[PDB]
This record gives sequence, C-alpha cells and structure tokens, in this order.
Amino acid sequence: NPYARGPNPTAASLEASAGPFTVRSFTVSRPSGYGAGTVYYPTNAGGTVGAIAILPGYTARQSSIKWWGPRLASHGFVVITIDTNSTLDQPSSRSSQQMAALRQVASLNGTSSSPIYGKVDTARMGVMGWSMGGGGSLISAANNPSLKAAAPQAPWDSSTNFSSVTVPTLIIACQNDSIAPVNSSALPIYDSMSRNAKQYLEIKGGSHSCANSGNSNQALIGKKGVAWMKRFMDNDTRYSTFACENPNSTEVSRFRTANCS
Repeated sequence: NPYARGPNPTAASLEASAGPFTVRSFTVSRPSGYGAGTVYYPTNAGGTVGAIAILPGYTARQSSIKWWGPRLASHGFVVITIDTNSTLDQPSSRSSQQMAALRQVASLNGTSSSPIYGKVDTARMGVMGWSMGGGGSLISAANNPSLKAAAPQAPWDSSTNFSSVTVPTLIIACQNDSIAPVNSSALPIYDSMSRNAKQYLEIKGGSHSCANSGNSNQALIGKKGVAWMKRFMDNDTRYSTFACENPNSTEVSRFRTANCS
C-alpha cells in the first residue's frame, strides 16, 4: 500500500495526545476564498500525505476546532483549520470555503516557498467541521464524491437528507446537544446515507461542544477521528478494526455503523 504511513497502530498509540510524527504549523499569508487558515503538517511522514480541511461553527473560529490540527497531522496528514469569511456564513457558503481551502493547500504543495512544498498527495482529501461546519463538510462530500473521507462533529444543516453521499462518513454526535439535537440533526443525517461506509459515534452526556478543543474525551474522539481518516484517506487496512469497531467505551451513549468491515 503506497499510502500507508507510520507504525502499526494500537489503542494506546491512537489514544495518546500525539502520533509518531513531528508537527509544524504556519498561518496562510493570503487565504484564497476563505477568511483565514492555519496549516499543520508532519515534518517526517515518510511520504506524501492526504489533506484535511476543518470548518468551525456559526459565530465560531479556529480555536473551537484547533486541537484536530496537531492530533491528525502527527499521524501523517496536512490539516488546514479555517476561519470563514464571516462568522455568520451558512453551511453552503461554509462548504465552498472548505473546498477553497483544500484548493489552496494543493496550490501551496506546488509552491517552493511553502513549508508543505512536496508534502501533499493532492488526490487524497477529507473534510471535517463543527455544526454548521459539519453540515458544510457533508455538502462538500455530496458535491465532491472524490473526497476520501468526512468526519463532521455535532452536524447541523437545513436539510438532513444526505442520501447521495458515497464518501465514508463518521458522524460524531453529542448526546445532550441542545443546539443541534441528535434526534433532529445527527441521527437523521446518519440515517439518510444509504450508499457509503458510515458510522455514528455519540458521546454520552456531551453538550454541543463535546468534540471541540479542550474536551475531556480527546483519547476516544481522537482515536476514532484519526482511525477513520487513516482507513479511508490512506486505504490503510491496519486501521479497519479501529475505524469500524464499537469502541466499547463508557463515554459512548450510542453507536451505529454500516458497510464497515
């Protein structure tokens, strides 16, 4: 497998705060088609790696989703955390900006002055995001089926019907979410998808921000997020168990998965 990177995973290696690779970051000097961006990248991944673009929620900024940057990049991904043109952007606009960020990561991969020069496999990209940014990620996957993976958290969109999505999608949900309640948002979105590998991971007792920076379940959520991205962005079957298993965690109130061996 030409995309396989890093050592064979264990629960401990996936639950740790950082993966095997050293991480550096830089601010995007002139963001093209979005508000602002921070790029996290591994210095020593051993090959080109996929790129992941992460959206914040309504009124929110990069701080809410920043922890994913070092966490994912330390396992061999280039990750751009996004500020949208307006904090009040709706999910459709949020999706366009997510793709613009992936577009600029690919452009920067071909820029000699950039720290990620030569570091990205621009054919392998994924999307993540919180709430409206989760709906934005789902729209990105629907419109761009070549995306290799999606992992929105506490998603919300004006529609819950994402039946066209063929991208492997992990729905991270928060049980006690009062902003985007699971019964009217995360669950129907999960249920709508009939054509893909998919998973529903509900954090017990979680408020709307249960997967944000500073959360108390970074070991569990970080493991699932990284494992899902490894399995599907890298086709890495060393991660099939971690990606598709019920994690048997006291912090999970609900678990569902389909087309996930």
